[PDB]
Amino acid sequence: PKQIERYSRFSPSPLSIKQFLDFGRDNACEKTSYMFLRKELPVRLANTMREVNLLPDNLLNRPSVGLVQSWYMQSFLELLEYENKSPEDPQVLDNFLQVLIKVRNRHNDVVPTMAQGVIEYKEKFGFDPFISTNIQYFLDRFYTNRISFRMLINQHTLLFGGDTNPVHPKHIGSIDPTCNVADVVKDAYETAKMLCEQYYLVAPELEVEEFNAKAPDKPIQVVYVPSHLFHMLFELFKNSMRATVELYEDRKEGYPAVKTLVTLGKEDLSIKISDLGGGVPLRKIDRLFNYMYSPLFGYGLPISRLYARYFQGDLKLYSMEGVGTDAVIYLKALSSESFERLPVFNKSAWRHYKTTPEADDWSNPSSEPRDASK
Amino acid sequence: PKQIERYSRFSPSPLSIKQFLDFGRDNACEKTSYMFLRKELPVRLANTMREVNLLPDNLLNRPSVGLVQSWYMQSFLELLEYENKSPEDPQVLDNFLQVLIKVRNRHNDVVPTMAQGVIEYKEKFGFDPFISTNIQYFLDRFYTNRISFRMLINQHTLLFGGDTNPVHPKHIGSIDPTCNVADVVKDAYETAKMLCEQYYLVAPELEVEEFNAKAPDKPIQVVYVPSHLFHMLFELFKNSMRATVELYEDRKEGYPAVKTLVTLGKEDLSIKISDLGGGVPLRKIDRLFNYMYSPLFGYGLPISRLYARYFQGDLKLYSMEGVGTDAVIYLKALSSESFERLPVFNKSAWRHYKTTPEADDWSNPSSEPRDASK
Amino acid sequence: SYPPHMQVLLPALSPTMTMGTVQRWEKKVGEKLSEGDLLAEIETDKATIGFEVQEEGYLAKILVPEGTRDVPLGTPLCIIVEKEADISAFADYTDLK
Amino acid sequence: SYPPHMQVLLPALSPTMTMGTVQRWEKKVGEKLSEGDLLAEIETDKATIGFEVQEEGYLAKILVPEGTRDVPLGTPLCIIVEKEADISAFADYTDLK
Ligand SMILES: [K+]
Ligand SMILES: [K+]
Repeated sequence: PKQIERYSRFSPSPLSIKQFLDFGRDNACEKTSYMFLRKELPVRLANTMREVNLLPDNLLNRPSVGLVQSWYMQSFLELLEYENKSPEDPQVLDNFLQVLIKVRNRHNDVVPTMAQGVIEYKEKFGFDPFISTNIQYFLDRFYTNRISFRMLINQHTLLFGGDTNPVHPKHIGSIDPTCNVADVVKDAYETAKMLCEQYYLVAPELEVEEFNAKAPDKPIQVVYVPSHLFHMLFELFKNSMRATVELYEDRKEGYPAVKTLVTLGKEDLSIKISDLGGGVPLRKIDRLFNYMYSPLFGYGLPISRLYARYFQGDLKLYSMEGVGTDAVIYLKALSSESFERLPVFNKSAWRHYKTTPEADDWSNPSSEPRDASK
Repeated sequence: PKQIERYSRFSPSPLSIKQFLDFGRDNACEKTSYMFLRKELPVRLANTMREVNLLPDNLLNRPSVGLVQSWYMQSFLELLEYENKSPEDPQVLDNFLQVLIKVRNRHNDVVPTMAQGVIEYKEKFGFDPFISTNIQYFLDRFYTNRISFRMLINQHTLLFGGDTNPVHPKHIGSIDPTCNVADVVKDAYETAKMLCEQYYLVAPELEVEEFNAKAPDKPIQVVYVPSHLFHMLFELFKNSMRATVELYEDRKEGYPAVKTLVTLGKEDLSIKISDLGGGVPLRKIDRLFNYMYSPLFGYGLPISRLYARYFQGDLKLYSMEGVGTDAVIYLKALSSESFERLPVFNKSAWRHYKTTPEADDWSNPSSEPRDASK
Repeated sequence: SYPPHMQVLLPALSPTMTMGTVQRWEKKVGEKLSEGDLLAEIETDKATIGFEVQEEGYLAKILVPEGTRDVPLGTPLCIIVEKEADISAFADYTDLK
Repeated sequence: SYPPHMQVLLPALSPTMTMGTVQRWEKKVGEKLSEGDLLAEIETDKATIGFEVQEEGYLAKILVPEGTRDVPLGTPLCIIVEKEADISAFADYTDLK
């Protein structure tokens, strides 16, 4: 772990959608990409690994965590072999490509393997206050870095993997320069609908409105990675369909639609999914994104919000208890403003793992407050 | 400041709406109230004063800050005179009542005097990163404690001030046990409308819907302090009317209404104010509550949200850039759950004032990112 | 005799407090104690209060266990020792300048 | 000679970095320096990087001012001193065991 210390001390290089796009469209030079990736991937893994060693020992101990850790170690070492292998040999270029595939595969089960880890740990050591927010901090960071490894590898393999007949030929690697939002909305809806109908024997209708303030009649389009957006929309539709269908399964009313507004402004692309599924009290909202309070692995909402924040977007929920809930995805309108947001290991990060519980800042009532009548 | 150290080390006693109500309705014993308040008010002032001494010296220096500080000192000392004056003498009871009036008056200008302070400081030392969030932290706490002094004093003076013919006789001090929400909504609207019409020569119509999941047809009512709720609604209506009127003043369209949904569930009373005033990009939202980024003193949104959080409620905004904005006030449905939320001075608080800037946790791009085409 | 040691007494944490429940220890025997660390939650009739470490050391022993209600003011609550060597000496239950 | 002192050199803060702009000092001459405090923002072509204090001390002098672009690796950036007495000695521009 001397190599890990050193690489963990390196800072990630966040890339923008613009850069990915400009690189794949205009340039598409494998040398450049390899030289970038042979350094960037170990940097990213080492930053994450350093944080995994800061977990409480009771969590670090779980076989699942250990397995994840050795998978990363194994990837880091395999990548480190290229530090002094020259791009001028095209042979090296080819093997590196194979190594990328090899580590994408090896990392296929990371998300649920980690999930198993923290479940193991909770159902064996219990749910505590400060530790929870600590694991929260860690998982956001860990799953984001993981999304980003996958992004980088996919760009390289799609662009240089030499795929004879590629599924989406207008796409640039995994980036759609003219991603049509309503299409992804409809697709995500149809696939939630299918699962909802399978189990509940019924599902709400979708309604979609657009408002393009940029140019009012014209279909709303974004430069984006469709399957990220797909993923986000799918999770929200699944929730909205389940809430709606559960609320009306005993009512004579007839099921309300699940509505979508898509808007495009000078800087935000916004997508608001609205349902009348009865809503959620405010106190339960923040917990919807807390991994370890979590019919149809409940990491769906927190992960989706990680996809949104990953390119400087965000994902937010607002409910009215008694009526319904709005979920909004915000994306940057401009590819030039859509930078990767990456967890950087440094002293700031270290401090979060070493935070000992502190007195509350703000008052807390007694759980048996004095009876003011007597 | 030995007495201030000691009292600043005391913990506030947060009270609930239930307690205020139960006290005024069922009990209403002046002795009890005086004994409580002679201790609680100095505690609260001392907790705040201790935090004001932790401000940066450049802000501490501003005459306005110094003035606020000596006003507090002067109140603290006046209150401390009652520590050993017995409630059995009704004379003492009367003078204490006069002292409360005296300090409510003295504190009449605190909000804008402090505001002057931080403006003085900004327009003379500039807007910086970490310091800003520090002042933010401080003002939230300071203005909340201030709202709470005022609450406590008002309860005592309204209940024991001996007012022959009180304005609202069904009210218990300042608390309305059957506060009808739509009425406060309509009132707040009418008074924003008047100011908006005065300047813009036009104003949107209000539309109000209710959904009482508790009991569907029945008007929605809450145990609450009407003028807090009034204050919140007024600020939101003012914003919504200004946004709407500004957007349509050059359009042939005809002005959209400002809509209000009021809902009541098992635990939340929610009030959503919606306008089609064109919205606000996400990046500008968090700043709407940052005191020092702030026609028709811009502390209105941050203060309103302080009123909501003061009884365990909250105030949130969600916009769609290009279309409009939703603002939601959440209140607790149950008086038994509506505790004061009070700033406690302790080491946790101290730490916020002594936080030295730290490296960002998460990556930041270059401001001139490498051109990936070249 | 015993090694140099401090006794943590339950203060009145609020002007009217005469007793409190020790609702939760936030430190373990053996653990380092920095000034201002959270030590325990004390519950009264008025509030739930984060009680802070006033002096730095190491937690030597807990004299009052979680859950004990109505603990009066002055009751010793735990023992604090300057050096971790000395924690052992206390599982048995003024050079402290 | 001069009092015992450390020179802070600009590391490669990222594997491909060969130079950077010193975009902002986050410490003042005179100020205490704890390990891990933020020292400066370094800007490259790739990122804006919070550069951290690696060793504790006191900032003695700034050898490179805010705004200096393209500072190469190895360039000394500032001086750190063990004791605050010694800061004075440096406005003039190995017992450090
Ligand atoms: K790092
Ligand atoms: K206090």
